[PDB]
Amino acid sequence: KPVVAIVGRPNVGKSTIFNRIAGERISRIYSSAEWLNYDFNLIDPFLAQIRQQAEIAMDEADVIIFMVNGREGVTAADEEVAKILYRTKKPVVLAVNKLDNNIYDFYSLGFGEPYPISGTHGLGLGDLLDAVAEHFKNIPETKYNEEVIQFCLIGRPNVGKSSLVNAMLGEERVIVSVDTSFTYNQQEFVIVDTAGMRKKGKVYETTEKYSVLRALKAIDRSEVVAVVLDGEEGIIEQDKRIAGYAHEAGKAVVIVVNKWDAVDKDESTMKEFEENIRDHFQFLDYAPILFMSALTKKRIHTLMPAIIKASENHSLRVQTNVLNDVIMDAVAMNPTPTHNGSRLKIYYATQVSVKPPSFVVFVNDPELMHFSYERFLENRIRDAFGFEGTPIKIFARARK
Ligand SMILES: Nc1nc2c(ncn2[C@@H]2O[C@H](COP(=O)(O)OP(=O)(O)O)[C@@H](O)[C@H]2O)c(=O)[nH]1
Ligand SMILES: Nc1nc2c(ncn2[C@@H]2O[C@H](COP(=O)(O)OP(=O)(O)O)[C@@H](O)[C@H]2O)c(=O)[nH]1
Ligand SMILES: [Zn+2]
Repeated sequence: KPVVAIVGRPNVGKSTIFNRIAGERISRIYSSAEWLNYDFNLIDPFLAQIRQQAEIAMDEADVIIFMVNGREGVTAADEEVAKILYRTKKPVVLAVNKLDNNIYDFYSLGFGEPYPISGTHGLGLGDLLDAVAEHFKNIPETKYNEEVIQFCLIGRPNVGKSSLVNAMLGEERVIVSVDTSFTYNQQEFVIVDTAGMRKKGKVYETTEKYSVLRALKAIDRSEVVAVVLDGEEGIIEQDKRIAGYAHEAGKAVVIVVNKWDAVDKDESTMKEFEENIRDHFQFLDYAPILFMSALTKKRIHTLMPAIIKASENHSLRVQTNVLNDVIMDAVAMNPTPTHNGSRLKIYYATQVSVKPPSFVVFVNDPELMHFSYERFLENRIRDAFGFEGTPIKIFARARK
């Protein structure tokens, strides 16, 4: 059922690896071999023909193996493959072939951990396939075009979720075509699981636990999550746990306060509500807070742009040289701590993934990096690049 593709410039050993992991052809496409305790299927100038084959993988596969040649190091040819493979939200696992038994900066290709393999004698193959297979559980049931931005609204019953959607969809900039499809400024969007939020009126709400769980599945399926709070009734414990789940899952978040028409708006009421939110949702300092009214339509026009902005940052891919300049600047600004007699050293940093943006800093010892300092590095990356609306992950790793 899961489909796997091997992509890379010619002469990296794709065919050799393919033939090994491929069993027989199917009633074009191949099933995985018997020697594998994993069940899946396989799919079979310079730029022109790389681009075509890469775009077949990005179109047909669920997981892509990006293969390079360990004997050569990173070629400029490999770099153009990488640049093309940035175009997909589909998981890419990096395979460094022809290492019959010294992996550095393949990281530099920006897909994180390289997996050293050998078509020769299956060395490193267990690890590669484990990494490929980990992504299987996350393969979407409902599959939309890559261009589509999927998002969801969540919040307690009668916050105004249905009302927001309708006001939003009633805008001049929108064309509407279990999920709801539409375009805004001609960009394709999907609101995940709009059936779930409109199940009231069909059905009495006897408990909230199924709705909670059903909302977590929509979050799993989304890239941006709109956490909608009730301006009138204020914040509650249920709001934090779900927002907590969204943040933990690495989703872009925007916080929406609805029913703002119904609040006794003194000059400072908004700032106070903003501060209250920051205090209760301390893990969402990246998420912007939008005040609006689904009823009077005040500031409804600000929602979509925030969702767009948050989706962009969520999938933002930084250039390495700039990233390293930013981290050096930070260490120069704020020298690294000493943890039990030894000082932390940072050598290099690269982005390893998007959605959310994740970075690996190579260090002396990941133990010596305090969480506070990791938080400090996070803030300087944000200062430099923006990243509003999305969490970022930072990992310390030992060279070697
Ligand atoms: N040393 C070594 N050579 C390999 C390995 N895998 C493939 N080759 C050789 O590298 C060349 C490329 O093989 P092929 O599978 O056709 O690569 P492709 O161009 O990516 O399809 C062939 O001559 C293979 O014999 C490997 O793991 N180690
Ligand atoms: N004052 C005010 N009432 C609202 C607003 N949005 C929704 N409501 C009301 O709150 C109730 C809940 O609306 P609904 O969209 O069904 O909540 P949902 O469960 O989140 O979908 C309805 O009576 C709405 O008329 C708003 O912006 N201001
Ligand atoms: Zn310490």
